[PDB]
Amino acid sequence: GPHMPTEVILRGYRNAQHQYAAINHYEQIAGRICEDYPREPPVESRRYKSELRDPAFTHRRALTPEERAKVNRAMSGEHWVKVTFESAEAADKAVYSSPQLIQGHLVYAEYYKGVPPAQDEAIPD
Repeated sequence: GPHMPTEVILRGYRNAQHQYAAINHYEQIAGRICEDYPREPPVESRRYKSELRDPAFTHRRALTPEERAKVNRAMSGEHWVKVTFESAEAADKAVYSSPQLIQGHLVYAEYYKGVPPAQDEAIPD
């Protein structure tokens, strides 16, 4: 069925330096995450961050209007991040798979319900 971008909270990782691992792992197991967050550890620099979208400056995937609207609703804390899966099916896989063990922490995936998590906290396994 037609892809409808679907927002999910990923939460419980050790600290903000572990956000990349939550995103990489859940993207790999569930499907594309539309945000341009890092998927590599911040142990050393890898890539320049740019918010340009002009194709004279980037040939990275152009977001659809529906994807862009949700990606622009950026939300995160120290131990959580809101992501936009490209489809409802991907979001459902993430939620079914939750929690996942990521660098010694249980990282939960929950549908976004209009509010941030009440607690911004790590969940050591």
